[PDB]
Amino acid sequence: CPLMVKVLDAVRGSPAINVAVHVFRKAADDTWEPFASGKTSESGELHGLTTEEEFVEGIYKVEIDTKSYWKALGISPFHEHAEVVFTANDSGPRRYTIAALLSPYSYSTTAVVTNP
Amino acid sequence: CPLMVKVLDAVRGSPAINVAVHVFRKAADDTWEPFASGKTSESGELHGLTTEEEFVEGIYKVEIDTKSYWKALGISPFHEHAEVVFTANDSGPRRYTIAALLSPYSYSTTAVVTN
Amino acid sequence: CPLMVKVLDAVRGSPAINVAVHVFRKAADDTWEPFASGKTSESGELHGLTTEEEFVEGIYKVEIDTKSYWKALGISPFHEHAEVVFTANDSGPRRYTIAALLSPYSYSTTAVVTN
Amino acid sequence: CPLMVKVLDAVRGSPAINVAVHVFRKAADDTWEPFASGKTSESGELHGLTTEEEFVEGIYKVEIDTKSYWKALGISPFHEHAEVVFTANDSGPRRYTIAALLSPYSYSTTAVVTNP
Ligand SMILES: Cc1ccc(C(=O)c2ccc(O)c([N+](=O)[O-])c2)cc1
Ligand SMILES: Cc1ccc(C(=O)c2ccc(O)c([N+](=O)[O-])c2)cc1
Repeated sequence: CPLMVKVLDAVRGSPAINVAVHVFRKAADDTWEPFASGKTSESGELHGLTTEEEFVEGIYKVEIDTKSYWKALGISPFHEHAEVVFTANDSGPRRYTIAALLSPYSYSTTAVVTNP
Repeated sequence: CPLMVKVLDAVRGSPAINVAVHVFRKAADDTWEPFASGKTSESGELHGLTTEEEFVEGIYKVEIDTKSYWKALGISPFHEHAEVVFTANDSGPRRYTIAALLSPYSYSTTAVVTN
Repeated sequence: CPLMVKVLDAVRGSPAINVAVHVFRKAADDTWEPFASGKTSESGELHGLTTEEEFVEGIYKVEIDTKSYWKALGISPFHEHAEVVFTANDSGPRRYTIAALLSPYSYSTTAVVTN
Repeated sequence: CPLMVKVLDAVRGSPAINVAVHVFRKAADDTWEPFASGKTSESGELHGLTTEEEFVEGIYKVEIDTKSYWKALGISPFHEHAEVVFTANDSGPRRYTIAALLSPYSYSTTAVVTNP
């Protein structure tokens, strides 16, 4: 599994469960093509977005639907979503974990990149 | 000044100077229309982006060109840019500060919204 | 003003107002000696803690009383306080801003050190 | 394992390996008594600090030796250490993960608390 997303909730001190995530890849025409999507599990993790064969070099956007997450909890947050945009696999295949820590008016995101 | 952007560097413990910032406003057809832009000052701040008259309710995107910032320092970074997408709402307080704290493989962002 | 402390609230998107802040300086016997204290202003800032004459090189601790802040808002928080421990060094730039961004179960802190 | 520590490096986009961690517990005389210590593994994680029986209610301080970590890499950082101070187990036993994301002039820390 070459792309994993993990989301934490800084208000509750818990995994952020049921967070929708949409991944896009920049196409040759420079538009954002839908690539994969899913939701975080009870551990805050989202596995199985893609395969090593399909996850080719390119520019990818991971959109974490933070507003939908906070609104489903009956909280009015600031951001629409958190967007994480990066070039992947340009030095050969890597494994990427995109992590995010959410509050209603703030978030932080980090990447852990490993070479299998 | 209804919108200010502040950028900080977590590697050097300093303002992030001469960072390009582009602001867009979501149009009726869901595209992003250029709205305002500039470069951060020696204090890491970008003032003067817009006016109260122009900054109507709607969805805005602030794009911070972090990749060029790190490369100018001779550092290889992870992200293409940092993006902050939010709704401006007239019910809340009137002044928006979008702050970003940058590292090569991470960033955080907060909003400080005051009267 | 060689040392300033700024505190922000990530739940409400605001300065963290009336937060108690205590600064200590490490003594020769490794204990923490009271050095300066105050409460953050309506802007989330605490100015005036010390003077250039008094702020000599050494190890300092800034303790931010986050638990009382959250409880006054009716929120149950994780940490007893936030602590920032650092060395003041005359070789580096002269002005230190210690910034903290607070959530109930998390906080971040950065240093912005400038001339 | 009721207390785990995870540390990430925001400059390299990797686990922070070989980070020393010292845990203290406030004693009846209000001093900080040494409680447990260890170092992060190649995954950035530190397991096995304590046991459910020994990890009683109290106020605990987790000291993450960030300066020692950056200096071992030949980097001059700002902070001496990151200190995480919290009351544990006051509503019965819980499992705590203390996470930290490190940069030379900044860090963020979060807690994930679960009820077994
Ligand atoms: C159990 C666990 C806890 C924390 C993390 C983590 O990666 C993490 C910790 C603090 C953070 O501010 C961010 N972030 O996204 O910026 C990520 C990962 C796993
Ligand atoms: C108006 C203003 C807003 C933010 C900051 C700032 O320094 C800041 C911004 C984002 C952060 O995650 C942190 N932090 O403590 O980790 C600090 C400084 C000034």
